[PDB]
Amino acid sequence: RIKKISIEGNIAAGKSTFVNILKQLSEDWEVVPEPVARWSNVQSTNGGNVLQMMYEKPERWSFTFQTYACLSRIRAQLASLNGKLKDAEKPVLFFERSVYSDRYIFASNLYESECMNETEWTIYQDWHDWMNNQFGQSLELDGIIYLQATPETCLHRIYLRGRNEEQGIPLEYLEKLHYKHESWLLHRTLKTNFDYLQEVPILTLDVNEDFKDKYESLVEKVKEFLSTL
Amino acid sequence: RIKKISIEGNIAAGKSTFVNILKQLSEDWEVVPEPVARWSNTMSQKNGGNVLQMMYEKPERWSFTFQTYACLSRIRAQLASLNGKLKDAEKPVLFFERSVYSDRYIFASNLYESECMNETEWTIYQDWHDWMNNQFGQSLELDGIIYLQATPETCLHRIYLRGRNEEQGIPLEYLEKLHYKHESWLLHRTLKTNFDYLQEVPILTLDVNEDFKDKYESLVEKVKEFLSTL
Ligand SMILES: Cc1ccc(NC(=O)c2ccc(CN3CCN(C)CC3)cc2)cc1Nc1nccc(-c2cccnc2)n1
Ligand SMILES: O=c1ccn([C@@H]2O[C@H](COP(=O)(O)OP(=O)(O)O)[C@@H](O)[C@H]2O)c(=O)[nH]1
Ligand SMILES: O=c1ccn([C@@H]2O[C@H](COP(=O)(O)OP(=O)(O)O)[C@@H](O)[C@H]2O)c(=O)[nH]1
Ligand SMILES: Nc1ccn([C@H]2C[C@H](O)[C@@H](COP(=O)(O)O)O2)c(=O)n1
Ligand SMILES: [Mg+2]
Repeated sequence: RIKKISIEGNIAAGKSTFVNILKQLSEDWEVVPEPVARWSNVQSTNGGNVLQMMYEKPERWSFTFQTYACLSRIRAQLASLNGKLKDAEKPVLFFERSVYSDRYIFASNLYESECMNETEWTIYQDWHDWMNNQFGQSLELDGIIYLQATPETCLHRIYLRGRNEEQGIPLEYLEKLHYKHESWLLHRTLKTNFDYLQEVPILTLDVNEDFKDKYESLVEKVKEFLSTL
Repeated sequence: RIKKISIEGNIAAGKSTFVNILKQLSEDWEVVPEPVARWSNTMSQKNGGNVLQMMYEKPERWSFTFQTYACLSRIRAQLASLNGKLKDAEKPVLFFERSVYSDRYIFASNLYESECMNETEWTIYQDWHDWMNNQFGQSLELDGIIYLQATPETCLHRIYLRGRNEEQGIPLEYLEKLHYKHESWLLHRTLKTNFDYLQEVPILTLDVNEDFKDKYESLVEKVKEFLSTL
């Protein structure tokens, strides 16, 4: 089977930018991008933007978004496992975010932020729990690449990307998710219902400096982490 | 193997009355109660109550949240029943109080048409339903459907006979809109579904208009009949 690697990080940290660098560095190295486009134009597998609806009235749409987001990821991630990489010697599938960061970082943060009531949040937890243990050892990650950046850098990279929905985001929101990231992957004190995660290796890279051209060091680091996997 | 039959019908038609009768008749006969119907009385049941109270309170906000949890519940209950006591029983039949297809094609459909679910809610629901079902519940495919036919008028009476105070509000107009949905689907079979096999699933239509609580003999004799013909 394929080594499943997850690239984690805050909003605008540099996930797609870095994951594209690695994507290009090898055949049998493939990527599973977060389906942000499906959330942008809700068309069935013209249509509304559920990423916008959530940022505009989070108290109204957080649960509906958080649900479609996770489901769209699950779908995509599975769909890739079946991809050409199946018939390819020594393969590596690089996932842009994971089912673990949807719940324990974003959805968790919204419930805490009072944008999901106890009921909304319980339903989501039971759904995520039940739904995830229906694959077994299928979507289990082999390793995690944490792309570390200040919530300050993120706010600036949000303002470079220039996606309308998120131009309203305050430092405080990024600051909240940052802390959640640090507790999950750096200090590793964020307990999850996924007991295997406890023994999963994490490579933490400080992607604060504009690595777009100065990325050789970052790539040397991934290649070493992957050998040890 | 276990034969899957679903009991379909409008509100207060007599589904829960019939699934109880059938349950008592055979050791080989097991029944799967509607999650909604239960909640119309342990976190899976605690959430149920909460969401159903909000559902009545403001259907414009909780239609998606409800039709979602109520359907995941159904899949979870039915997948659990398949691995139950019937597994090693000589000639087993599993009766389902309403199906995963009625949730979507009658109720969830009606709520999108009521404007209680917007287009974006509706797109996501249809997509969530298409996926959940094609992955997890591919076994929960039906062997047959027993339609419990009753005039919207009959149901309106049996809603009072029931007495659930929230239910006492339900207009005849609402029951008439749901009636025509059932009739188009199961009786005329003009209702188009995303599930291709439902074009050739056998349907026994029973006229539950007369009180069957005490004269259920013939009704069961026609079921016994239908079961052999699968
Ligand atoms: C369980 C429930 C409670 C209330 C409602 N609907 C309403 O209560 C309601 C109220 C007003 C309108 C019309 N009006 C349109 C315009 N907008 C702005 C307001 C509403 C429509 C529906 C649906 C449901 N949904 C539902 N879904 C599945 C099953 C059942 C159900 C209920 C009882 C017994 N058996 C099954 N019920
Ligand atoms: O070294 C870097 C990495 C990222 N970015 C910019 O930061 C924004 C967000 O990047 P990305 O989509 O990769 O972030 P993600 O949210 O996927 O982590 C984009 O405008 C990038 O060009 C940048 O200027 N320099
Ligand atoms: O032959 C019958 C069947 C049902 N009922 C009454 O109909 C009401 C609702 O029945 P049920 O719960 O079976 O309906 P469902 O909503 O499940 O279709 C209850 O008060 C029953 O006692 C009745 O009077 N006679
Ligand atoms: N469960 C999730 C997943 C993603 N997002 C948002 C954050 C971004 O605005 C976008 C995904 O792109 P990014 O790579 O910038 O995080 O969706 C969210 O709020 N909740
Ligand atoms: Mg992105």
